Amino acid sequence: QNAQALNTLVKQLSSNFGAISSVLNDILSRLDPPEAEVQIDRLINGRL
Amino acid sequence: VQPTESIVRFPNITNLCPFGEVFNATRFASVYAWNRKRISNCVADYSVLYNSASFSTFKCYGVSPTKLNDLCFTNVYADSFVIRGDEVRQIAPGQTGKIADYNYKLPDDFTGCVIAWNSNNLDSKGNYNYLYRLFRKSNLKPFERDIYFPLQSYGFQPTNGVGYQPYRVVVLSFELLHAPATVCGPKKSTNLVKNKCVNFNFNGLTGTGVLTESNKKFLPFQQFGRDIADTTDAVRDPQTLEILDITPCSFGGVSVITPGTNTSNQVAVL
Amino acid sequence: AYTNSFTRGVYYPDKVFRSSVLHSTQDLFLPFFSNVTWFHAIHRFDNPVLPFNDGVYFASTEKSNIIRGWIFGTTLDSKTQSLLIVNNATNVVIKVCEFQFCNDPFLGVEFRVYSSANNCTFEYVSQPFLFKNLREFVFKNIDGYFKIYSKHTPINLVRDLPQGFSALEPLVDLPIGINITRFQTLLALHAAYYVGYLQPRTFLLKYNENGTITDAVDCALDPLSETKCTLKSFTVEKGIYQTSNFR
Amino acid sequence: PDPSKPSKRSAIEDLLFNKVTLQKF
Ligand SMILES: *[C@@H]1O[C@H](CO)[C@@H](O[C@@H]2O[C@H](CO)[C@@H](O[C@@H]3O[C@H](CO)[C@@H](O)[C@H](O)[C@@H]3O)[C@H](O)[C@H]2NC(C)=O)[C@H](O)[C@H]1NC(C)=O
Ligand SMILES: *[C@@H]1O[C@H](CO)[C@@H](O)[C@H](O)[C@H]1NC(C)=O
Ligand SMILES: *[C@@H]1O[C@H](CO)[C@@H](O)[C@H](O)[C@H]1NC(C)=O
Ligand SMILES: *[C@@H]1O[C@H](CO)[C@@H](O)[C@H](O)[C@H]1NC(C)=O
Ligand SMILES: *[C@@H]1O[C@H](CO)[C@@H](O)[C@H](O)[C@H]1NC(C)=O
Repeated sequence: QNAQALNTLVKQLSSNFGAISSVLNDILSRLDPPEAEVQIDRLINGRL
Repeated sequence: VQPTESIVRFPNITNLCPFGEVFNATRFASVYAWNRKRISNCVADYSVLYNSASFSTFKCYGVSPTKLNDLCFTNVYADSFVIRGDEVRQIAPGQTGKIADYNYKLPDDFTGCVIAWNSNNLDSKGNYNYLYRLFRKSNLKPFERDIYFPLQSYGFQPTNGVGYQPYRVVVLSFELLHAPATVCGPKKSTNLVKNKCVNFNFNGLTGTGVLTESNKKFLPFQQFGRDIADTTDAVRDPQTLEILDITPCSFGGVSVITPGTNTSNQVAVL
Repeated sequence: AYTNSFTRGVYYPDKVFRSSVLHSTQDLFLPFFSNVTWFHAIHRFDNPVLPFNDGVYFASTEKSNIIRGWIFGTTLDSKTQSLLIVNNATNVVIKVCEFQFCNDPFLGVEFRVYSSANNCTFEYVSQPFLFKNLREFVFKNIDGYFKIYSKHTPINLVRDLPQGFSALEPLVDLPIGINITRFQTLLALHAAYYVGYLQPRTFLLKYNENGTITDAVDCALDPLSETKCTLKSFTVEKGIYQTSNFR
Repeated sequence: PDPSKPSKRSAIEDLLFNKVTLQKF
């Protein structure tokens, strides 16, 4: 049970949650601040 | 543990890209019959494209300008065409218009730089050689050539305003595929650094960690490996077919051992 | 008209390496235990322009090299560009142009396959690849490019495909931009082949410690396969498990 | 406990310890 919980927590890190991509660096290096803020907000909400 | 250096590793390519072959092209294929020029096995400074003469629109949709240097792509597609001044805005992801829905539509997730500049001194007459579609019942698929009469000729005239003025537009379509990259740009491939927390940037594979010798039995077409958690663990160098392990820079928690402050103020750190 | 597919027609989904891992992915494969259309182009001759649909499987064993290439296209005429591949003992010819074919295209052992070459866009030349060695080729149209796989291995049963597993390796990735709707095998005239079809299916890919795909599981084959896919394992213990939902 | 092993366990303790099953950045 402990191992499965940890595995689920690790695997959840690769979800888009509606954003363009699940990689922070790509969003940082592909978008302007005004939209990147929204994308990062969405991603951090999901991870939280 | 903070990064200590900055490593750079790009394949054994030094020849300049034929960027001027399509950027300085005498004739540009019509927007409805646009050509797709594939550039590979070359290195070129994208700053010269950023700051070329008479350039008015150099925007990277899905890329950051001046960041293309540290990013190498397997193939770069150069789409050369001429449209109106008001039609340059339509060459972008998520944009709608005559060109964006009749002749040349970029994908909504476009990863590339759209380059345009005024060409009223070259493509003005009405210049009845450039043509754009004006009618269609639906929207074009991304990167598709579609060939009242829908195909209406351009009324490109020197007396026409900047909106109607002819503009040469070049689209650089970057494909970041798992195959080794060749369109690398101005990057001096640094020495392979071992046992140091360094930023990888292996042909633009952004990351950081410790690089050591690797013993994996890679297949010839495979460029990088992965772990059970879908985490990159090994990368093959583009120049020499050697794979290197990746270990993230060490970290942890810090705790302080202290007695009562009423006794003394000597502390120990773990 | 031998009718079987067994467990052949699985390629490496991507160039990503991985070792000692049980990975599941969604991609267009040939469904397991299906049946394929056994063919004999020349018995009497027939070279129908079979539809491309989503994907096409192909295999054959021969030594006389009667099979020399394929003819891909959308309208299969000179109105629009069509794809041509020719396998000769010297090199390989790729010509994707607006080609005007005749009534019976063939490689004269001359060029009677087409009447004129015009509006040529893509050309490529490399080492040649083409009565026991199977030569399987998976033809795919993904993201505006053309993809072909390859594998060579000897089999002593030519009329029927055998059992066993042999993963296919990637060969080419041609960014042609051609739309493909129908295709037809091209033969040289001075002849048995197969044609399957690819469908969106979920597969369980087992990767060896050397990075080789040694086993596969067709998830939607049967309830036991669904159970294996749910548990992400190749062995199922005694018990009762919930797999899916019914509506 | 048997005073002839690196760990001063018992036979039952050793069996129990053996009968159990066997990133981070
Ligand atoms: C999968 O990987 C394992 C490694 O963990 C491979 O086992 C070892 O493979 C190497 C090379 O394939 C073998 O070396 C060869 O051994 C023969 C024995 O006569 C020798 O004549 C050759 O000159 C060469 O040194 C090695 O023996 C082998 N180890 C064992 C214990 O068998 C395994 O072969 C890999 N599997 C596949 C299908 O590649
Ligand atoms: C090449 O480009 C330069 C500056 O962009 C320009 O001055 C020159 O006329 C061009 N040559 C051509 C278009 O042949
Ligand atoms: C098997 O062959 C029959 C014709 O005898 C056909 O109707 C059926 O669709 C085939 N099954 C598969 C899975 O292709
Ligand atoms: C032989 O192969 C070459 C490939 O380089 C091809 O151009 C040619 O048409 C083939 N046939 C003959 C008779 O040369
Ligand atoms: C290819 O032909 C199909 C016809 O079904 C058409 O829908 C599609 O837009 C065409 N694509 C290109 C790139 O010509």
